[PDB]
Amino acid sequence: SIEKKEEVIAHNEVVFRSLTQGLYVKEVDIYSDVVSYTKDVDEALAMPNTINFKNSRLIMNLDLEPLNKIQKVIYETHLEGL
Amino acid sequence: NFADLGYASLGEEILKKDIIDILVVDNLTKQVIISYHGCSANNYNETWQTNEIVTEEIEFSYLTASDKART
Amino acid sequence: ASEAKQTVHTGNTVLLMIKGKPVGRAQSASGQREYGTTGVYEIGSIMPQEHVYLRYEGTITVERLRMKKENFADLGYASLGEEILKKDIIDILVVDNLTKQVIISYHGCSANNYNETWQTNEIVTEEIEFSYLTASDKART
Amino acid sequence: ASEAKQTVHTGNTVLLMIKGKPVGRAQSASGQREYGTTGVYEIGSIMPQEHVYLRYEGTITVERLRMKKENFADLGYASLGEEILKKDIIDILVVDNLTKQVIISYHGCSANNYNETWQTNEIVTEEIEFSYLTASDKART
Amino acid sequence: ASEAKQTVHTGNTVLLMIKGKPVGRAQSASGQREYGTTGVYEIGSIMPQEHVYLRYEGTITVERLRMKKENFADLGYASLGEEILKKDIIDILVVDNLTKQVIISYHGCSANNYNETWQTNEIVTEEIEFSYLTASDKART
Amino acid sequence: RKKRDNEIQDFPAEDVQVIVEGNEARISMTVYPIRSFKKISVSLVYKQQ
Amino acid sequence: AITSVDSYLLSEIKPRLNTVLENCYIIDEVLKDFDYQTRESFKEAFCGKNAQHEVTVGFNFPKFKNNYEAHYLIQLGQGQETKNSLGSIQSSYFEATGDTLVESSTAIREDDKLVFTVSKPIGELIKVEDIEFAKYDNLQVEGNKVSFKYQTNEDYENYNANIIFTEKKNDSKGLVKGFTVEEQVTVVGLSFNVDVARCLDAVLKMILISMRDSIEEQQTFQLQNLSFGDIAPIIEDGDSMIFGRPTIIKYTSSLDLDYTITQDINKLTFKERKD
Amino acid sequence: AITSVDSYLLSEIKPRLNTVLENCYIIDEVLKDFDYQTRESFKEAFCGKNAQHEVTVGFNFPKFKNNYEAHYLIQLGQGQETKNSLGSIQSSYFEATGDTLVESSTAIREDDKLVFTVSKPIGELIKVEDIEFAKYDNLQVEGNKVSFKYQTNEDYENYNANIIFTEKKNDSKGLVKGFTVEEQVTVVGLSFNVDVARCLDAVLKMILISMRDSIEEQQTFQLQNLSFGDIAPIIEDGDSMIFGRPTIIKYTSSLDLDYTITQDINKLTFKERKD
Repeated sequence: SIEKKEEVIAHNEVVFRSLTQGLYVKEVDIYSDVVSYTKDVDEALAMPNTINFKNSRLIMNLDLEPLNKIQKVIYETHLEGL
Repeated sequence: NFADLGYASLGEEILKKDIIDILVVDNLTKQVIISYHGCSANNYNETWQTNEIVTEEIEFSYLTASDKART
Repeated sequence: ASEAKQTVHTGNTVLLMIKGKPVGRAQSASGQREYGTTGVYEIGSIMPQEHVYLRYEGTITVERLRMKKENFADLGYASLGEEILKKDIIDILVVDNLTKQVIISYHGCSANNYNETWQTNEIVTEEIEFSYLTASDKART
Repeated sequence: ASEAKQTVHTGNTVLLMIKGKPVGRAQSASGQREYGTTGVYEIGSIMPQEHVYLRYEGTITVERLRMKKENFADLGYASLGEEILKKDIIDILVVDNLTKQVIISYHGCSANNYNETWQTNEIVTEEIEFSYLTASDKART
Repeated sequence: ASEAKQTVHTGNTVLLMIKGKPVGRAQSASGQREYGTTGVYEIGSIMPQEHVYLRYEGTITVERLRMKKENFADLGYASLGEEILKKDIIDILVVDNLTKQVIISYHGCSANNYNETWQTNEIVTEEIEFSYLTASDKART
Repeated sequence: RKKRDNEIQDFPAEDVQVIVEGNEARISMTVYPIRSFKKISVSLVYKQQ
Repeated sequence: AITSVDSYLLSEIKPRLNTVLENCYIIDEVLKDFDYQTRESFKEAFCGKNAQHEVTVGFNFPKFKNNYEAHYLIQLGQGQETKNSLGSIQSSYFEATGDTLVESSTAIREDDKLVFTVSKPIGELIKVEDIEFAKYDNLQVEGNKVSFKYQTNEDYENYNANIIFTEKKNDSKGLVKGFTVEEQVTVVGLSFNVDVARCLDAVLKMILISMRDSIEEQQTFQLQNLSFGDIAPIIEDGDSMIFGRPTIIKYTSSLDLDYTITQDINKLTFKERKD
Repeated sequence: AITSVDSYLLSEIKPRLNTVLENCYIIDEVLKDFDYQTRESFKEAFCGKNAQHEVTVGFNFPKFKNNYEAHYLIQLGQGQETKNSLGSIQSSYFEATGDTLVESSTAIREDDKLVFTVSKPIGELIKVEDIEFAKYDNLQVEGNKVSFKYQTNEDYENYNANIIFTEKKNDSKGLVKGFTVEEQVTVVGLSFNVDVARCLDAVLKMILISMRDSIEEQQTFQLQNLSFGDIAPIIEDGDSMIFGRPTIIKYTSSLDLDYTITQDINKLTFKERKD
């Protein structure tokens, strides 16, 4: 069974994915337009998913699917009877 | 202070101040070394300064000075 | 392992910052403060009855290696003549390398003397001594 | 074997304590006292007929390595500006590590000057010098 | 590789020049400046309300090995007697070996004292200390 | 500095708040307004001697 | 907390070294000074996720064979005592505290507060990244979470932050006894090709610099002093020599112990003399 | 930017040494002190473009044979750390900058300006030879070219100049972390004839002096300290001995790394307390 458990959210961020290729954004230009793409989900360019950031600049490009990303890390212990 | 304690005065209240007697005393045994009788004030001086301690000075004129009760 | 309860500051955990700019190749700095304590002695006592604070004097020194760029003269922080009269006050901050939290800040710093040494066998060094209005250790945790 | 009749104090048998708190990573401390002795010279003698005590001045210095926490500024014992005026007196105690008995205590300590050194190749150090009203060696066995 | 963003000055990247002539076998030079800062203390404050500049004093020293020719006495820059009264001011320039750009120049230099040492086991050395009107770091890039 | 110039009479030092978020920072602080002198009430008593 | 410097070197080196060799851009910056031939040959061999050859690291006198093509070798070296303290005292603590940690967390929406949760009890907080909590925020700690009030902070329900905190174990207050130790440790790269050794040493110097920013280094292992020996043939009895440039690393650290106090005074009674 | 001193020595020595031996006038100045017999015999052998014999240079422990008639041998030597800085910080830069270059260019006639073109982006300018651009000239940089206005400079449409400039890579501002290293390197000449060795050593001393004016030396490798050993038989197990006078070169340089900053503040909002 479970003796002790806790869930903590390490990160909440927004990630950018191309609609045509499906490759995620790796690097961008001076005005955050893409210069490189990568298949990696996690290495993809990401930014905090907070309202203030949105007002501080999704905005820039059209071949753009702004996706939200969340990370869950869970600490748990078990006592497995015999 | 002298102004607070009434031993000295600033305004016209001086005319209501009587004579004062001063004693200089041996600290060990409270024996008397010299006494001034009938002290009355002549001059009163005061100073204030940026970083010094406030200094209060006063001048007394007396009628007589006696050194007795030592023996 | 790293128990923070016993840690101390060293040259590798400190930054010297002016106007946000980290001064480069800075070697040492010393700070002095004088409260000018003086005692009060009565007639009937050799012992000082009490002590009192009278005057606050404080200076800070900085030693640096003259970089070819961004030296104290080029930065405009120091001065070499009548240009000094147009130089306003500055604040010199000592900030933690790890957290970027502040350790101590000097407010209203003003320059006192300027020293530079040209030597043949060693790297060029310059020293500045400032006089400040007040010190502060606020903005902590 | 350990014959107490010849033992001496060292850095490993002493503690420096303030308000019950043992100050950490303290390095050295020095104490000075001046009785201001002066002689009395008559006309018919080059020799001093007698000496007399006139004035008691005493200071104590403390050297410390600035811990990231509980430094003299953070503890409130020292001060960096007008905050000093609200700092009351303190008593600095030197107490035996073995027995926790007192060796010497300074009463009515007040701060005189404050020094701190930031250096690149060495651990940070700070020095404080206090002026005290009286010293005491009471509370012995 | 050579990243200029971190370079510093040393004895091998500096030249000491007078009237266009590079002084030979020059060993060291030190520069001092004093703005004479003083604080203003009100009655109702131990703290200095502000600092003000009052007086500009500056000196520069030069150490040299006495060449058999073109020593400071032979060059006419120094003096040994009443000949000094006919010596006009000079400008001492510290110029970069690489670019020949100027690093700092002293204007209206005047001689203060003259020292020479004759020794048995070491090369002869002489030292001069000048007092200058103003310093300048103009003519940069 | 303002207090040293008498522009402000008093303020709380510990009340300041600072938050940073990417390219933006939020600053919050409080300062006590100056108070002027408005009302005076007086009464007199006449007596003999 | 006796510090095993040798273990710390291995713990830091193994992950960081793999990351550095993983990408090519960083290596170019590291090897900017070296000539084209040596730079690319090393890159062709070890650099990149697709590198067939790999570097290894281990301690001295192993009973097996090491990859003498390229290997990092460590040996403990000398140690010395440099500075003491009165009563050997270092610090006093009201709480039994372990290591200092850095953790990332996202704010959670409670009623009166926004709270971050951490993997372990908070004990002593040190910093939350770029937040200066005012008194009206009423920052406080509770168990494994830290809380600050909600009002005039309502835009931050999704705030993503890093937290620096300490591991709490017990409420048993105690003192610290110990002193400072000046320790030296030796590190050397090995190869049968001198060019590889020089590149290998230069890579090492960079990660030593990066270690200056580490939490453990900043808090526990301070005052680096590096010293390099001359390139020498480590071995001559073989088909070809082994060449390596030894390096010496110096550290300053504390050998500390925890002394617990049970004499907690709670009561205080005043009685006057009978006379 | 870890500095490989050994590579720098080879890069500087190989071209400059060939140039010195190419002409005879410079050699006479170098060998002014030596006697006639040794001076001319060396000149007959190596000096001149038509020299049949030639000098070589290489590193230690090579698997091939070197020209033991005359050869320069280098070995890395010791290294030490001498001076640090607070936070190990050296400098701060707003632009990612590479090496510092010297290039020659001729002015070009534009409409409003005269411009010089350079092989790479200019980044930071340091100096154009013997020009003190006034404010009315309005000196400015653009890409790989530097421009100054035309008026009251019209005689200089054909101006031929040298330019000192830096290689720009990125706009990513960052800090420098590092320290100073005091390094020693060994150099020795080899021959089976002692007279050749003495001449060879003296030639070396001159080019070391000339290296004091080099861009790399002035900017990166400073504070020369030279030390010469006694002439010794390097080898005795052969038909004849090998004689060589070792020399030791000391340098001061920085082991630097680039740390990039992304926390650029652009917005700044003030909100008053609700109370």
